[PDB]
Amino acid sequence: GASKLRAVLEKLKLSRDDISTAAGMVKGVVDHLLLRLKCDSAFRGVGLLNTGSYYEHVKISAPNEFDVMFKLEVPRIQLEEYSNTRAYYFVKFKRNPKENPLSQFLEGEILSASKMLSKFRKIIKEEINDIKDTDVIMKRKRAVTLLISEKISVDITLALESKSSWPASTQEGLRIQNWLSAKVRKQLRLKPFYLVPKHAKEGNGFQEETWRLSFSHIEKEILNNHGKSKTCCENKEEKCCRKDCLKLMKYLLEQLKERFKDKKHLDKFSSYHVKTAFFHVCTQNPQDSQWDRKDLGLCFDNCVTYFLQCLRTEKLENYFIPEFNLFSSNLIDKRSKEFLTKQIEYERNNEFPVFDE
Ligand SMILES: Oc1c2ccccc2nc2nnnn12
Ligand SMILES: [Zn+2]
Repeated sequence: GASKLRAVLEKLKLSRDDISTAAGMVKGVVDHLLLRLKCDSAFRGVGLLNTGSYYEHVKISAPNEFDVMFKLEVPRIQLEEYSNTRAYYFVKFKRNPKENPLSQFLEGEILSASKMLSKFRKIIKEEINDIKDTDVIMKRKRAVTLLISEKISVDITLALESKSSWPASTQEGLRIQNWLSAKVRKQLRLKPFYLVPKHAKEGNGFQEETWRLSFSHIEKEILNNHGKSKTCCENKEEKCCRKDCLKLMKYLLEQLKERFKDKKHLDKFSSYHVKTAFFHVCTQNPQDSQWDRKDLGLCFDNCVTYFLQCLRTEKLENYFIPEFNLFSSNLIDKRSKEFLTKQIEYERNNEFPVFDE
């Protein structure tokens, strides 16, 4: 069980130093763009958001690829749920003096996301040309992705920060009461929420004016504070395998994606799908005793088992938005699910050969 798994884990951990050697060139580009971005009136309150695999300590087989996020607060905003999606909204303002920096981006009462990102990419594109230390290139649209020294890639995302209360669609979400207590849940919900630009699927087109809720910052917190016990993983007697199981789940999918990249079945699947399923497993298994380090094998099998159940039943609720099904028949087709299902079941039945691969 754990024998082959922890062996894999040991291998992945060895990619520590290499992920930091390049971060120097990254930290340079990011800091440069932030200065020039603050120059523009609209992107004044722009700032780094310390949420991601970099800060969460969970990055696997993607050392060259980096992911950053730029948050921009929006003091007074009104949100409009789009087509009862429960996860996508419009950005309508409610300020007393209608003179906010985003004025130029408005397309009526609604805030244009397509135009918002246009200026964002526009500034970034113009900024990279300046620096002459390391050759930086902006990748074609297909939101901004940079290529540093032809070896390193950075995915820059723009998020709106609303320190207001979380939308009523999240009310029944984040079921961590029995796991992390109700006191913590109330605390976390007091934290702000973020909005990332993502169009919605429609018959003959997309909706390029919608934003999706983002709670990545909460996810980071929850992962670096995973135990029911406050001293979880702080002593030999209380060491668990929560973080290990997530890392393994992630790596498994990435491998299957890397293996079948040519066909493009798993192209729609993402690490978030795996992270979501994991959080649901944590809720199901609230006790630290259920995540004993000596039970890595058995614990990991549960995750795999649950993830498979989500694929078969085509049901995977957003951990914060219960009515949002990441695995909806419309979002992902049954065939693509049956394929990933088939592959994963094979791996489990053959002591996961995809790991040494
Ligand atoms: O990053 C994400 C999300 C982030 C926040 C909320 C829902 C999401 N749903 C997603 N499906 N694929 N990626 N992905
Ligand atoms: Zn722990």
